[PDB]
Amino acid sequence: DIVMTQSPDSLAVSLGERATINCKSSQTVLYSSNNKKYLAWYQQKPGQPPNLLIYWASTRESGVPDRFSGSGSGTDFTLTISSLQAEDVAVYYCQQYYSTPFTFGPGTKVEIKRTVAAPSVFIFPPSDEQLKSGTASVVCLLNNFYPREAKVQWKVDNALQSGNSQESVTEQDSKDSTYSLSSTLTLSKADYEKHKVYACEVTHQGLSSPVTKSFNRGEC
Amino acid sequence: GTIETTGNISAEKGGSIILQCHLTAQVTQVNWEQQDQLLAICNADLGWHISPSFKDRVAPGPGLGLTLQSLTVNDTGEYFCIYHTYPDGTYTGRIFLEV
Amino acid sequence: EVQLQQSGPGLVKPSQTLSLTCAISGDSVSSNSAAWNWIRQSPSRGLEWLGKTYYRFKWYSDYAVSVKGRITINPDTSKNQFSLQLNSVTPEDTAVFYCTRESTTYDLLAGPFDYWGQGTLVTVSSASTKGPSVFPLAPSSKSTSGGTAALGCLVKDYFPEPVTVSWNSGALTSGVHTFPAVLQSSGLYSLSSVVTVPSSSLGTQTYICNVNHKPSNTKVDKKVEPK
Repeated sequence: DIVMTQSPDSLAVSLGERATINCKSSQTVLYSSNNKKYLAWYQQKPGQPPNLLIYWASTRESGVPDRFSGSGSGTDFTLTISSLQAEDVAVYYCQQYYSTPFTFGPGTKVEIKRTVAAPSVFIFPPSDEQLKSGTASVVCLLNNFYPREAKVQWKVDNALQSGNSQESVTEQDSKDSTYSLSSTLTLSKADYEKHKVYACEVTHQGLSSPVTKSFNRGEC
Repeated sequence: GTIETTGNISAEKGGSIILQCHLTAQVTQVNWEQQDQLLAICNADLGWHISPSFKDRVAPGPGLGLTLQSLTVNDTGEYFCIYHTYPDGTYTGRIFLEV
Repeated sequence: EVQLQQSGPGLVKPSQTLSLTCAISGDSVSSNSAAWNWIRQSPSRGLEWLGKTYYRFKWYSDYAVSVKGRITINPDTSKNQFSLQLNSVTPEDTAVFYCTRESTTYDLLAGPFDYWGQGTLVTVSSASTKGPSVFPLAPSSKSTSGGTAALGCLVKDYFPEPVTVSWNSGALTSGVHTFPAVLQSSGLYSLSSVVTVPSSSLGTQTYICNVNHKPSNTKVDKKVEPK
């Protein structure tokens, strides 16, 4: 089978600057009789299917903007975005439609380099509806920050917690190019009622020193 | 009707083999097949088209014939040249290849 | 334009068969300028072609070697749709299954995938379906006066994925962050959906998250209020 490879795993480019991603097939996808390269490029934004950008290595699909273009030939291909926009953040794939099975590349995550943005930290105690059911989830939200690297620590009566928390991160925003993260500490009702102070300590590049959001169990 | 195939022919491994077929009515499209898989399509108004499974070793032969390059022991079997004609309908021909 | 609507269950028990359909609108199944493909996607294997069905002057099918013997992609001319049937399903088959149109206008036997269906997340598990418990993430009483406040909904203990979350029946879209779900120790999923809103509007404007878990036919509306 034709194996497709993509040289940059990820690429971070400033807003308005050029982004070129490379693709390679193990065999030539150029058919001599019609002088066509059986190669396509797709854009896949988080949570939605891939969209066709380019086919025949250089032909732009109807409706896709002029900033996207394809070049390179035979085996080595290149997708270029002349001026990267906020909405262009996605994983971009190359594919050969020359021989069966039709194969795709591993993908290249294209992201935006922007100014450092500190998160807005919010702590949420468990609801009385949830405590009634027997569980206590304490959620710490870090809203709209850049870069993605962020450390969130949980402390119950100033004791660092381990193995009882899970974190989730959104993909880079299509308008402001920031990330958001939620860390959820889960305890039993009995354990939640054994302690008073619940703190979330956040360390980020945009903060000169860590920010701690906390509350005392029982109306604070 | 008219069914005139090349016949039960043979060739050695590594070489190539030509598949001939001859048909009274307007031929719209000729479909070539390796048993059940489609090899190629020769449309009267849109020309020769090769399946992605065979672009690497199948080229259009003389007339409405085909050329199967880089032979292997797995290419032994039945081969069909389907003739989709108007108003006479479809006419098929069988060709057995040994290697 | 061409529109492809996918349907069929996502949850399949191991050894049992997965069956999905891709209804076509804006084109025919017997089109000489098209092939009807099934592609799957998982973080482990990336994008992988599974098979196709196309009609030139006879119906043909081509399948990937990784699924031959289990896979069947048959068309329905009367309903204008094409099916996918994967027998003897294992945990390795867990993936997002996309149906797609291959545009074979220039080369009648090859072309790119110009239109794709929304995707169906297929989970291979013996576990039963479970609807979510939705709890509020109330805005803090120490919010910035004349600033912004955060509020949300914790969608806990549901199975399989996905859940959809909207705010005020889909009116509130600005500043919303529905995080991807995490699989908990219990084997059930959990996610938070947060929204940053003006702090001054917390007294007047009501906020309600609308959660829909289609696998178990669960629809939970939850009002998020201060205190």
